[PDB]
Amino acid sequence: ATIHVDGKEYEVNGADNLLEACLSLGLDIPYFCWHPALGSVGACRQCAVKQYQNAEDTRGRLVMSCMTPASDGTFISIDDEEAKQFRESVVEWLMTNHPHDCPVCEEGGNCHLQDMTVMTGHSFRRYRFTKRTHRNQDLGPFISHEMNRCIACYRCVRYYKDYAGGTDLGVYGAHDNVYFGRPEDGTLESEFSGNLVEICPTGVFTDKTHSERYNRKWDMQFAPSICQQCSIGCNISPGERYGELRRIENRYNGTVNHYFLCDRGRFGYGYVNLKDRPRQPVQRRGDDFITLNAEQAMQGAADILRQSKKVIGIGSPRASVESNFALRELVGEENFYTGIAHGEQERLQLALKVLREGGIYTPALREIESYDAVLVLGEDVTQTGARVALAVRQAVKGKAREMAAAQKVADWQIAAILNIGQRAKHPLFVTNVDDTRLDDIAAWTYRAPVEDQARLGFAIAHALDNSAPAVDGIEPELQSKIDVIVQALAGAKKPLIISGTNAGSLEVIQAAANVAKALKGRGADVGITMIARSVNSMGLGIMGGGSLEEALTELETGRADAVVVLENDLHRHASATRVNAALAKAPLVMVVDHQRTAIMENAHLVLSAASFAESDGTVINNEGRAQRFFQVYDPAYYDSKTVMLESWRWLHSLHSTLLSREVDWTQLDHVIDAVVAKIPELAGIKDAAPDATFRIRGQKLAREPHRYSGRTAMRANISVHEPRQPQDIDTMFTFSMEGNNQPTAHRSQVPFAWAPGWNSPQAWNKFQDEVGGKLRFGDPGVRLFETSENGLDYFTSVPARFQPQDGKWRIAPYYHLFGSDELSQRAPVFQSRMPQPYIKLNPADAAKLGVNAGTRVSFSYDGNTVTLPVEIAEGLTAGQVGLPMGMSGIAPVLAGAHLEDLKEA
Amino acid sequence: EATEAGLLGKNIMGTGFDFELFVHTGAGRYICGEETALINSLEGRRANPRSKPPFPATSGAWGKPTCVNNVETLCNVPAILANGVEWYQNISKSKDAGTKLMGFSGRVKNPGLWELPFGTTAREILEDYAGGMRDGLKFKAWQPGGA
Amino acid sequence: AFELSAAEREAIEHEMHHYEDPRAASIEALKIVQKQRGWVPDGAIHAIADVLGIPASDVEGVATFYSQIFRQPVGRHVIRYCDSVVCHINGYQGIQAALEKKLNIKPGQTTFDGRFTLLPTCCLGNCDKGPNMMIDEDTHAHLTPEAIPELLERYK
Ligand code: SF4
Ligand code: SF4
Ligand code: SF4
Ligand code: FES
Ligand code: FES
Ligand SMILES: [Ca+2]
Repeated sequence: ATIHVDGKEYEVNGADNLLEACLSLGLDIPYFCWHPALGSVGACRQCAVKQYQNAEDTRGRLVMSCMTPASDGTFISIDDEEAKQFRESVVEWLMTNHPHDCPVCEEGGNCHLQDMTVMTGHSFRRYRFTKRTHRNQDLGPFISHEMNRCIACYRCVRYYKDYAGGTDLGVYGAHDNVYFGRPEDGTLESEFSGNLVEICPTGVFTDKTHSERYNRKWDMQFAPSICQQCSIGCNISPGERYGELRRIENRYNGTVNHYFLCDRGRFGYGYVNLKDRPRQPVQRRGDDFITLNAEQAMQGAADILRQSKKVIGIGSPRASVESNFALRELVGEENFYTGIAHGEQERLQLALKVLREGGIYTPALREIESYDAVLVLGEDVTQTGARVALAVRQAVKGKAREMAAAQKVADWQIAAILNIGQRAKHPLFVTNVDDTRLDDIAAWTYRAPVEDQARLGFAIAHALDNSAPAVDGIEPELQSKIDVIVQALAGAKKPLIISGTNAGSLEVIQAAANVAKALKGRGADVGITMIARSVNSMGLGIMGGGSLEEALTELETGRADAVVVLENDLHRHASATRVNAALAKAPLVMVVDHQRTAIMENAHLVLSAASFAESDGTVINNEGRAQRFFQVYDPAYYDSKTVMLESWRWLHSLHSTLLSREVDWTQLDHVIDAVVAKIPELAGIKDAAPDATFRIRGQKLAREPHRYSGRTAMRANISVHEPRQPQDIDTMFTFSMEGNNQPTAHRSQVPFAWAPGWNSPQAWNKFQDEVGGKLRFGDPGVRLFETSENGLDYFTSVPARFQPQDGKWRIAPYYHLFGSDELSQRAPVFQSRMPQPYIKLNPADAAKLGVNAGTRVSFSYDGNTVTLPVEIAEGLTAGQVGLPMGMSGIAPVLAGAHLEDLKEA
Repeated sequence: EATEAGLLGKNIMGTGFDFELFVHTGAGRYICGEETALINSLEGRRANPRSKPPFPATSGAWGKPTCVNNVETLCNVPAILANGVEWYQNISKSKDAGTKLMGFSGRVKNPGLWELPFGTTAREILEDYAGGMRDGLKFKAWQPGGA
Repeated sequence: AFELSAAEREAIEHEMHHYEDPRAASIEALKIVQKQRGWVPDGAIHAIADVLGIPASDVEGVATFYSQIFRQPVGRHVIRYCDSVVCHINGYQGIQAALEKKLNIKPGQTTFDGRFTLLPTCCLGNCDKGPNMMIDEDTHAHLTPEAIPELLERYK
């Protein structure tokens, strides 16, 4: 297609509309109601251009560029005087009722409405009458509501309802009293409600957690990082000010998480700002806790570790690849233990074997949206891998997309698409121990124990391919529903099988692998997704090591007299009594961590590690993508006595002091080279980001914007002498604005989006090759493994049906987006959002116990009696008891275990 | 009455055509008269109009093909099919075929509605049918087709 | 606080039978609840949503979009005087002044006895007989300001 804008010829995509085609060319057209992920609706009337019939036409006609196709031989003008006057008039109409709020508005300096007001050149007010005002609502702890600032662009309702699937946000009212909010006060119920703060072009929906400690966008220090709160690896831009992590912005990655995060990743960052974190090395001597600097901490630790006979190291899936590798090098390969339990490790290694040996392509998160049928087995995706659930919602709406494409309706005309595809949708079959948040769009939901979910998967695989092992004892009605699933999956051009390790069942993963193999054998373009538990679960699985039970065995038998625990609380993966006994028996415990955990009371030495905000490293996605996170700020810039080093730096210098009695604060690139030299299946992590010598025409990449303020006053209360700018030897980023952040710079790591004239999140348009596409020079991150040439064999270990045995209670895992992740549930704003700990019971089991809804029952696990109030779960099955995983006292390792002595307290 | 007389419902007049007719009472918005907003209000939604194309003929009520016509058009149809094309074309010597309900309202002698052929001048409507302005009133303006 | 009666639910389901989509009976369900109770209370929104299987925000958006679906409590009789251009020419201002003098309320308000709620409605479609008023179901045309203190006294 060829378009002519203002007499200049451009070659565009004819399937695009004119607004996105012209924004992809670098032309500036103001817009409000259009979003690249939401489509065109033509509400705000801001994007007007002048379209001419042909080259020899001068009159023309004002058209909405978002609603106009970029067809071949199109003639438009943006800088036409009539078009400019109309766009300025639209801005003026929006300005008539807008409140005088910019100094006390959290959107200021980050506001799309401010940018478009300046861009149209409207700065003179001639409206003299009153302004309409609105009451605000309480939307919960995360989103602050300020309805006066609304321009009625309908982006919030289109995102929250049509895109995200939420039900409790809407538009109410009429002519000019349109109200965007909830029907009543209350917490917004969607797991993706936090994206409203970037979807809303004004300051109606604002980050309340940021608003408590507000600072402007130009005052932030940003870095490109990876969210640490689950395994999806969404790209984030954490920004800090005055030594504390202030905000998490979405960092655009066209391959992973393009515009959206979930609320856990957006709002669970508050554990970084906790005041009980270790900020200096501490050695316990007697009852005293002597504070050390880095040098003498390394010397004393090296002396005690040299005096010991065997040293073991316990890693964590929280820690990065470099940190776990450094611990593995310090203690030796045979003495290194993954910090997760044996069953967790077995399920994780099986998921890895399916991903990198099953011969079936594992999609990226953006690619999930293009699949034609989804089967989810055992994985409560919305509570464990939430952005996969959002992508699955888009994949389900793909059927309405196809039906509208059959009637020659353009891809961006979203309202016509939703009108054609009324309630038709692609098949979704979810399986869980209870109801999920995907049940509203699921074609079928199977609520069953994990044995029965695995049996359903094996039966589906056998019905698709008779070479798969058969299942004996399927009821005829369940068989009919299985046949419905098989007809939906066999007719799909791109079926997608999603499972994961959060079900606590190996057989569920085996059944999902069998279904994916059966669909692969029929010629389908099948994909398989595995949801792991933690940010670097897949990296820890690739690195390998013994289980936590083997490490505790070594500590309890006395074969190991020194243990180094890296970023692991050890109570989420084993019983707390056994961990406490093993750590009390060991004469040397050294905890390298950034959070105050319960095992530090047994620790002889505590090394104050850095969090993701204060460290660099590599983490491995649930799809096997290696991604770097870069340090946001120097922790010692404000508090000079803070000794908070990276975990790989601590462990590498400790290894160097153990060998040659000299400390060695290494560089990140050296550790990455060591990883790719010693572990060949982690060799892809070298290409995740360029090394520290990378430059854009000789200069580094800036962490903070050009207008960063307070350079000679922010530390002036400590000392009037401005300190040295902190030097970053690990990465290509600088701790200053003396660097490059151009949208046209040849790089993939973008710390934050800013363009002149574009201060809002809409500045990401300048950083993309096409708007809503990829980044201009490729998205960051690299897949570690390719699709295998040959797949696996069928798993023949079909489990038996679940049998409720008296006295025992199978623990059904219930996951929560706010509470199940360890560090995020340590964040203070999650405590208001955290549900009360309820033990979930079947009505029949509660009637057998005599227990009603709300009475407190006591149950003993590992000889420890704990008491919880009862919530009746109708979707649960008899003989199972539902427990909230990862909460206070309930470890996620309890999933699949049995329970004893359940009685009323 | 038309249902109990066999004119509506299943197998009308023995042809085999099934047609069911419903009456949907609105809840009072002027924008509901706009045909795409009418379709939105029929679907139980807020009566925002829809952008065209696509027109309701291809994707209308609940995505199905839908045709929206005024009361007077559908009242013109039965006489057309009961008398013929040439009768409907031979009642007015104008480019607009057929008759139309026209009438003057507001401070006139006889406000009301009369069926007149197209091409009738407004002055003769006001003076003959409406009777002209009332006593002691001077005509200064008029609107031909509503607000 | 709110519970739909059996007759209300039966009427709502009967209206749901008339449409391809159960969402399309939202306006009729709101009008049924309003007819039975004078107005649509706050719990009725979630009750209608639960019966129809649509979100409560959709029901609330429908109820607040349409001016005839009352969302605040009203009086026993709703006076709806016409406001549009033809009744402006025919002198609806005298009728509005007579109503405000007789009832001592501004438009949009309810009398202290809870008897009348005064509302300026749109054009009533009776322009050749203006000015027009619509009390609860009855349209009164050819209004004069002297006939209001007789017209309002047969609606007890
Ligand atoms: S929303 Fe934007 S324009 Fe409105 S007060 Fe806030 S910063 Fe100013
Ligand atoms: S609240 Fe924000 S996103 Fe929603 S219509 Fe108003 S300005 Fe647009
Ligand atoms: S889906 Fe996972 S990785 Fe993405 S924002 Fe949420 S917690 Fe973070
Ligand atoms: S962006 Fe085109 S009208 Fe809103
Ligand atoms: S203008 Fe009042 S009835 Fe039409
Ligand atoms: Ca660093």
